[PDB]
Amino acid sequence: ARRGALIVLEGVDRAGKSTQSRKLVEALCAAGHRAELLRFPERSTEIGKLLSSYLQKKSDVEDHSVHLLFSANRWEQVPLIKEKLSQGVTLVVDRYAFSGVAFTGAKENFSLDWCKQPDVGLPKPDLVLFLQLQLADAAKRGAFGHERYENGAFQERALRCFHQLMKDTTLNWKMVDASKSIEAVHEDIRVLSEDAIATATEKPLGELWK
Amino acid sequence: ARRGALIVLEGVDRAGKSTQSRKLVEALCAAGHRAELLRFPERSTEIGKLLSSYLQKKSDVEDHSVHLLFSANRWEQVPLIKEKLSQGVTLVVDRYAFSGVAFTGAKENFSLDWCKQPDVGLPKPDLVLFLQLQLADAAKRGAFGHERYENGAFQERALRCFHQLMKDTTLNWKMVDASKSIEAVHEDIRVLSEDAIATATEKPLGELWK
Ligand SMILES: Nc1ncnc2c1ncn2[C@@H]1O[C@H](COP(=O)(O)OP(=O)(O)NP(=O)(O)O)[C@@H](O)[C@H]1O
Ligand SMILES: Nc1ncnc2c1ncn2[C@@H]1O[C@H](COP(=O)(O)OP(=O)(O)NP(=O)(O)O)[C@@H](O)[C@H]1O
Ligand SMILES: Cc1cn([C@H]2C[C@H](O)[C@@H](COP(=O)(O)O)O2)c(=O)[nH]c1=O
Ligand SMILES: Cc1cn([C@H]2C[C@H](O)[C@@H](COP(=O)(O)O)O2)c(=O)[nH]c1=O
Ligand SMILES: [Mg+2]
Ligand SMILES: [Mg+2]
Ligand SMILES: [Mg+2]
Repeated sequence: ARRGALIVLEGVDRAGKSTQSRKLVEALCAAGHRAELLRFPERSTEIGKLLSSYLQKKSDVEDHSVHLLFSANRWEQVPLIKEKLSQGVTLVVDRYAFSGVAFTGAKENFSLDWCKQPDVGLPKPDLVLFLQLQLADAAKRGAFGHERYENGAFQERALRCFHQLMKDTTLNWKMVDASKSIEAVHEDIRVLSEDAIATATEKPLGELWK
Repeated sequence: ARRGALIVLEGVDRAGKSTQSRKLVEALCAAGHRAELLRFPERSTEIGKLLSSYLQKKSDVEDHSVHLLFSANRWEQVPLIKEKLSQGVTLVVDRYAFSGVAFTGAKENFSLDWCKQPDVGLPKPDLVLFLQLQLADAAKRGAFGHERYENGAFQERALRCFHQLMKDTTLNWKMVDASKSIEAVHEDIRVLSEDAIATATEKPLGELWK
């Protein structure tokens, strides 16, 4: 019985990850697929609540601890992810382990190797879309929030980390020109996604970074 | 200004870790040292509360997630640990990263390498005491609780993992014959501890597993 695809959307802030993740699930379902949306962090769980308070600057959390909470927040959803994929449901995920590594890896004294480890073994995405946008016109997309990491210097360091992760050819990375209209970007993403659902799925679900 | 020593007590269950950790701090303070007690998990924090509920079987937690919460529970205390040691306070710690690895490593499909990673970089103990006791007479020490992991089969697997970690000569492991009286075991531990406080401290605090 045909498994669903695990599709992740990544990108710096204001690239369009959440808008395109919502539109993608809508379109896939309208075209007869079974598809559902997930996002990380998943702020509804106990761990998710700690992460939400940290990101809102309502609480401070030691940098290594918070990194591990972001990873645990993904692991607590692994039984659900595997169940849905095995049932033939494609999952569209707004941020995943790559944001986990890029954001902590932007802090001083955090190696990419250490940042990756907690997430080693997670379900491996069949397609990782990276929504590219000059940090500049991304900045044309309204302005910064009061949330953690919402500043230019930090975003640039995270962006450097994302390009280090893209050197990883064990992963099906696809660059998306997120500077176009919402509808144009959506169509690029939708076509890539239909190909992965069909093809990428002929092989068993993989394990990330192993 | 002379730093304090980081002393950890490890062992299977009912070996005497908590009794000897309390007696050690008492004795050191009576002999003029500045020493304080710590334990892991530290159940008072938000993460600690999640761990306490899991161990009491009041809640179920995905195995990878709970492993990462145990590690984050140590990291959230690192600023305090470093501050106390730099102030000349010796810290006696009832369980540490070694229990973290041995307990998750006893579960199926968990490699010691993956289990170790989250804790790579923690403050490195200057002395790791391992309280040895036949799992048998340990069993003479009353009986099992209703808490998680409190069964013979699981304890044996954890014990095998502890012996794998002892092959690590980057660490100052000392075996303690925990089958003797509380006072006799205490005296062995106290003498080893005084030596580490004096000597082990001439070098800067190290980083675990790196
Ligand atoms: N292609 C686009 N052109 C112009 N504006 C866009 C485009 N895509 C999204 N936006 C707008 O830009 C803002 C950010 O979009 P959103 O999809 O929330 O980004 P995001 O990548 O999830 N940001 P964040 O979660 O903060 O990193 C919203 O007001 C969107 O309406
Ligand atoms: N040397 C000893 N001889 C006999 N009983 C002992 C000895 N040391 C401790 N005990 C008793 O054995 C029980 C377990 O001691 P305790 O110090 O709490 O062990 P622990 O190693 O912290 N156990 P756990 O935390 O469950 O792995 C207590 O009732 C102690 O009084
Ligand atoms: C998933 C994830 C996100 N992040 C960040 C990126 C964003 O600042 C934030 C999520 O913001 P959002 O929930 O408003 O989209 O958390 C991490 O630092 N680590 C992670 O593992
Ligand atoms: C510190 C630590 C303990 N443990 C276990 C060993 C014990 O079962 C338990 C602590 O029990 P206790 O708080 O009653 O001493 O948690 C882990 O599994 N991982 C860890 O990182
Ligand atoms: Mg978003
Ligand atoms: Mg104890
Ligand atoms: Mg490694």
